[PDB]
Amino acid sequence: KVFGRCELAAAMKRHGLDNYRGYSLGNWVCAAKFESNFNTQATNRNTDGSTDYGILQINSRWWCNDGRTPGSRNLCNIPCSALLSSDITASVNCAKKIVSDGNGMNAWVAWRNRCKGTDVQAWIRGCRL
Repeated sequence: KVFGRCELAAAMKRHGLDNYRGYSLGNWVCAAKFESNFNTQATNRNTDGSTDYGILQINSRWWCNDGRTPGSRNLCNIPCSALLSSDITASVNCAKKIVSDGNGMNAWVAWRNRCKGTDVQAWIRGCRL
């Protein structure tokens, strides 16, 4: 599924992302936008052979198994293809651990590059949250 901006905001709010680790809803929704343009089935391959899955583009070297990324941990106990679901629950819960890792939202490069230091709050305007 391709989410709307406020649809995803709301479905991220209800999953405990809003203000999680100090990061307002705006951020998360900004990141997804640039990570996957809100597309839940979005995949991208990396140069190191790993593959980013999901609305939040969770990388398989650490967080999920897709069984062709050799020497990878699976720190979210899930098949990577569970990150393509129209039910972002798995993506949420695994992001929540990624964002506790300690580098913060800096993990998602798109966010660090394109959302960090901006009016992230604009990404939740007009949305009945």
